[PDB]
Amino acid sequence: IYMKKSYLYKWYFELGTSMKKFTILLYLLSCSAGSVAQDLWSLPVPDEKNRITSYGFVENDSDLVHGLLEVQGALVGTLLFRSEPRDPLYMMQDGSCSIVDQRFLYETSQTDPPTSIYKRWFIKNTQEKHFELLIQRQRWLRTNSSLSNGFFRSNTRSESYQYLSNLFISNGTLLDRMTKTLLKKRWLFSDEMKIGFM
Amino acid sequence: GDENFLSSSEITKAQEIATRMVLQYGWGPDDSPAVYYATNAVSALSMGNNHEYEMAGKVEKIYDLAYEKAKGMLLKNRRVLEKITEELLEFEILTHKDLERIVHENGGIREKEPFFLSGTNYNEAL
Amino acid sequence: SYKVAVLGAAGGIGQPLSLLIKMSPLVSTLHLYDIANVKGVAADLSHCNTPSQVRDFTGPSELADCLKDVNVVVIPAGVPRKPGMTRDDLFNINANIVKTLVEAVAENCPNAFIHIISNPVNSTVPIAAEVLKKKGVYDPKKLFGVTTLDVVRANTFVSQKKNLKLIDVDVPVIGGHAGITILPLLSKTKPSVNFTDEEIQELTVRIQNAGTEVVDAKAGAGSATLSMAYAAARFVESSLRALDGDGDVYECSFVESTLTDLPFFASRVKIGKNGLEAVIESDLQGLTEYEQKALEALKVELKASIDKGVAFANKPA
Amino acid sequence: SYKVAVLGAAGGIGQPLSLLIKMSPLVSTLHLYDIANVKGVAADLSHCNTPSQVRDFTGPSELADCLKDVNVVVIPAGVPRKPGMTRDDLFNINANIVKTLVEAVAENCPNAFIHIISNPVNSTVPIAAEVLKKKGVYDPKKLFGVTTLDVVRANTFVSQKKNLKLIDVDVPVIGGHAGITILPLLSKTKPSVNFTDEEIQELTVRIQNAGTEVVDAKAGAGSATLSMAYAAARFVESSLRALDGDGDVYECSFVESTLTDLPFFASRVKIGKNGLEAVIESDLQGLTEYEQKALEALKVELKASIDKGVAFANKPA
Amino acid sequence: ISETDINSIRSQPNMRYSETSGRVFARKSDYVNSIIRACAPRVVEEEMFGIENLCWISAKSTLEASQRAEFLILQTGMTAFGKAYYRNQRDLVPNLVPKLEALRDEYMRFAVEKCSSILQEYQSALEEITDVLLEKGEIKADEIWNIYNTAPRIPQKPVRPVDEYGALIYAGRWGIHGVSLPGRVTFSPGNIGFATFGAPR
Amino acid sequence: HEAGHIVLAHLFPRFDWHAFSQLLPGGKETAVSVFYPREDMVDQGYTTFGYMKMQMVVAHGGRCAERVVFGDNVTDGGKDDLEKITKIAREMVISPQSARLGLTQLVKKIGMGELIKYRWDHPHVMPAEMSVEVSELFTRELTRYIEETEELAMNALRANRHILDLITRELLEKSRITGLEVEEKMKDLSPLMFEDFVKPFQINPDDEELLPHKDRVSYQPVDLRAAPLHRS
Amino acid sequence: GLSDKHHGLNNFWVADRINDIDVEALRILNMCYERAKEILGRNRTLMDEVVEKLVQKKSLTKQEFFTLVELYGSSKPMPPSILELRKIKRLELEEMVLKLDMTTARNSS
Repeated sequence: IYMKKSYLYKWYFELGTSMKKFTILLYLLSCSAGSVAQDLWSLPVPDEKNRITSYGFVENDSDLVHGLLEVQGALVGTLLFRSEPRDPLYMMQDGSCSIVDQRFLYETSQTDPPTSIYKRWFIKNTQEKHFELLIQRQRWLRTNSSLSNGFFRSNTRSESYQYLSNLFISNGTLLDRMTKTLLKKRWLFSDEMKIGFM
Repeated sequence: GDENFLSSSEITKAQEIATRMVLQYGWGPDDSPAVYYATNAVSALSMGNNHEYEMAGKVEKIYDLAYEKAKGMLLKNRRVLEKITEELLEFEILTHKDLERIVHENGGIREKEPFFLSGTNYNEAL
Repeated sequence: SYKVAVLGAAGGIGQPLSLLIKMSPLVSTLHLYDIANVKGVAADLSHCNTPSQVRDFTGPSELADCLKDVNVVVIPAGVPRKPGMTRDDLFNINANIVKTLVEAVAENCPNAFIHIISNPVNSTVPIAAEVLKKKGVYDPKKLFGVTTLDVVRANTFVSQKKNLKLIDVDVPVIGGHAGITILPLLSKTKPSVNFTDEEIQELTVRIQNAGTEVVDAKAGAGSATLSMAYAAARFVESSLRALDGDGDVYECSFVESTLTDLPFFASRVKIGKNGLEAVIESDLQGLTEYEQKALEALKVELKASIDKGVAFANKPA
Repeated sequence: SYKVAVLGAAGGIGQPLSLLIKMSPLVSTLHLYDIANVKGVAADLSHCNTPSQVRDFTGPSELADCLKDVNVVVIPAGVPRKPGMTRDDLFNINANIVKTLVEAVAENCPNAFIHIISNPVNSTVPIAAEVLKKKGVYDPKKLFGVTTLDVVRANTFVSQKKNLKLIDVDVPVIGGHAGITILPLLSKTKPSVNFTDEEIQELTVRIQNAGTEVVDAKAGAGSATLSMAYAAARFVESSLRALDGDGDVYECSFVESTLTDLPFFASRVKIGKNGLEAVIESDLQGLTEYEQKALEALKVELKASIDKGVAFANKPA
Repeated sequence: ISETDINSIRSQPNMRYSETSGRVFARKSDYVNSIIRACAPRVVEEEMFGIENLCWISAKSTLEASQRAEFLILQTGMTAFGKAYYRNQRDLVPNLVPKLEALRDEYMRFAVEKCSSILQEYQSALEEITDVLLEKGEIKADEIWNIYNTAPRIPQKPVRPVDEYGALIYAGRWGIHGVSLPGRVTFSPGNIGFATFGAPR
Repeated sequence: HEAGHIVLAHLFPRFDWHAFSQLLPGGKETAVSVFYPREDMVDQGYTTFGYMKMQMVVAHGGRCAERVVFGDNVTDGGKDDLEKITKIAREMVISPQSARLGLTQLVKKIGMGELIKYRWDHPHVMPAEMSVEVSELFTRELTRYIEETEELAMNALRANRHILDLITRELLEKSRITGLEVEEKMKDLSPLMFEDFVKPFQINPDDEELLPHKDRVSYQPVDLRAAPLHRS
Repeated sequence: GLSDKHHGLNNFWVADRINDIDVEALRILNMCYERAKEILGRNRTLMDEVVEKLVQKKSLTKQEFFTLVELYGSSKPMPPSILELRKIKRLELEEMVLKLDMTTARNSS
């Protein structure tokens, strides 16, 4: 019950070389059950008044879930009923990125007037900021318009949350006695954990 | 339920090979001599905005043709593959001679020349 | 997660409207109400594997049970025209039915989106407004007249004439919903297409007489059934979309507006969470001379119809 | 870019099914037909702002003009129940109507997906098959019996009972389309849920008698209309998707199958471009003892119904 | 206004005003008037001299008016764009971009039309002030006010008032189909048929 | 304006301590109020939804009272507050605990004080790649929260107007007050009290009882896309 | 800002207007190229004489070049400058305002 004073994503990925595709599902299930427990055991119908926005491990859990979902959706190319929509420009980007990686690893109106008409009237580098701004705006519009892979992960996490809620409903007494044990005894190790699993 | 992360590196290599032989060497699905990339290049050509989808479609087409060809030539020797798995599991050391024996006795149907990924455009030398 | 109660869902228009509301992904509860033969429609609807629930109520005594916690009240009730009956008796019957229904709504649920479909809507919306006023609970921001049928007909006729994409064509229609009180703003049609004079005249008369065309094509079989059900479903779904906080729900409706001297008018409005949010006045700015004289000709008859409506709505008992 | 011709589009079923077919995104031409009162339905549908075109024909003489170049032919024609009518007269009238319509389809256009809707479909699909056989143009791959209302009712009842996600619920139904012929394969309901014996029996009898429940709920006002139109539109859209080359069109239908000794049976099938493509036999593998005994109970009466159908279909003129 | 001279070349006019501290309050009409007054040098040269005689420093005037319109739309919350406050760089969702474009176009159209209508009405005072400035090279507020009060006035047609929702009617996620909703019944994804009019399923 | 700010600041059960408010500080044509957050909120290390709703209602307060008193021709004196609320509203939508936008990938990390820290303004946080449909839901959440708290502030300020006029007179005469003067001026006037938004959800430690749940997760999947169009 | 498409406005947000900005440059380029072609075809004789003198002498001064331009040039109508436009607009404005003066006076008197 006492606060503490961060990079668990990289250790799991570097320790996993030929891991299973089913353990990703278990990692996602284990990284998203605290939110299920908090939403369950908090009493309903305030206007979301007792939520605990922007603290330590919720952001880390969300980041880990997003990373696991990205890893699972980028490695699809039975276990899963369906697959990702697979935007028809992904293979060009992967091929070009692999080619570039292998290549890397294989090593104001001109105030002076013109005396001749051959010379220009405005300097070539006068309007470069406007061109860059237009290019950046066009690139932003193009990139932020083709995310067809934002609704599959939402429903995947939705089914994960529904299963976690349905499982935690049956074992509500377990979490009850467990959080009471954490309430009285200020620390909770694995021995007390397994004893309270009764 | 038993999926593989071991073959991902071959999948990425196949995707790299497809985009190379569509863009660089001009060995497209329609045999177009257009070249958009070079060995010393740091980027590609302009390629527009509505023309990248055509290139992606060609790359997906040749990738699907390669996958279909591999699937067709590997589903004909399923018993051969099962026997190789069992013998590798029981012996842990394999030569070329026992594999030749396996592809001989188990009715291993080998392929034949010419080897094309799409026979709709194949020609012959003079 | 919104509730729609249809009063008169066992008539001609009611059953297809109830069926189309059942297919809507916004409705979660559908309350059919009619004085008779309303259980068959509920039994028909309950077999469909749609998540929305359908309940039926029979008789005025269950009407108090019909309108509890109802978010959208839809009133298509009214007997269609019978041979040998003039405007007076059918007007009295429809106005009495809608008066009883609006009294029931005011007693039970004053804070529901009221969609009036009973004809004529030019002399019915004032009656509902007067009845709601007598209870001291009238809200002009939550009382609509469904005149989407003229917009749909105008879009269809423009697409058939100039051969555009029927998906993109939209024609604003102002005025009323009866006779020459319908003014299609054909000069503001998006996408922009320029018409000729005789084309404008032909499209205007076709839009204004589509009602008589469709009631004389049936050879005395009644009025149109599927088209106003289509328009009412569109308007109900648009209102439900606006109720969810969507900030781009613009619809053409006949409401209490201050654009002209008339108390009630049909124009394009923006609907919000709390009902009517904005009334678009630029529909009356930039009109051509033909639309201007059509508006000044239709204003007198619209005023006469509204006057007849408020005159009936305050008759002694 | 496909054409659907509805034969009998001015009855109880004809109008909601035509309304649903008109505003589906697959049809582009809709050729309604009925012997009378079809002009009003066409006038009603022509005002909607949907790009699909509606044309209507009156009388059998225009029947030769109705079926030209039609990709999907739907036959929902048939008089509903009248008081004092036995099964003999109603069966004779409906079977004569469907016989004339199938004769017209065979003469004009036999390469269309034929959807038989008229009741009973157990004794009507054999009649259509025999009539198509007499002209030497019968195609068993392009003749279906729309019995998906049983699947819809089974999904509805299973979702209402088990509180399951309705977007995922589907129940296989085999046998026929009249009474005890309906065998809901409740043990193969997806996603996986386990039922009790009393729940299984209650769900089975409810699915088998839902037709009688919805007929007697109307108090003699007719049979199911909105849910039957729902099922008909679902099957029409599925068949139109099969015509477009979609490779996962699995639908439950009553077709000429070889799964049992019966010539015709209702099972899950996979429809392709040229009609029927596959018949799923695994619906008959793995059944429990209750479903097995229900199947052997319904087999004899289904054989009797098919024999009655082919016996009428070969009566001398 | 205090004084006016035509002796120096500058991107902005050589005008001078009497500063009075105390600007606690400024209503939306002040923003509208600022947008109108921002685009003055372009309209006068397009009227008297035409479009083929615009200078480089007289054509960079509607840009400032568009920037002030953007400031009014985004960072005042008094328009129909909403009641939020947006800093321009990155918290602008792609949904709000067409709304911002349509609102800015409507505001700039209103400003240009009002400028044309105002400058066409007071052309006599305009040319009298021009002649006085050409002869003297320096004019003061009193003479400007006397010329404004004594010059004749030309009747002009009324301008179309600016409305925000009438520019936001056709600025949405779907675009133009959704102001005209056809509606459709779908059975393909899943198991349930839906009849939709613009609303997602 | 500052009377409305003070009135809505002192209309809540648990707000920051009002040290002093001063009209026209050092000749500048503005005013300043000083609020000190309570020690428990500083010692917590996290913020609740009720607290940011609290502060954003208070921020709406000055402009809402100015609009109530001086009419609908509202000026630009409260612009900063109209900024703050927006950021505050964003902090209720960006959070993964949101009921409507919780299970959706919002703004992402590129790879790397104050009581309320804004996750949107971090140097390593970039806006995510979003469709045209879910960003409108983001804007809808923003507008919904802003209008909810604006309506709350308006109802509060139109509830007690006599106290507002009294406090306006106090700043008009003295040009400076403290929290104690307002508190003794809040005592014998009986205002309409608000409910507590920052009440904590706590568990009885030794009371042996099964506390209930509703029966679900309140999160909803974000899935909004239109049906395919006609003529296909 | 010298373009007159909407009114200057070299900045936009949506993709359609940004794409349409570059099309106006092509249209102006094509219009200028056609104007240059017409002007050049108008002066083919001056073309030939000055090109012969250029290959013969390799250098030409102002006097002889302008002499050949006078001998072989076509009509070059100079557009009016700012002063002539100001004077015609001033006289037009004075005449219409005095037209308003009588149309008020004799209608009132």
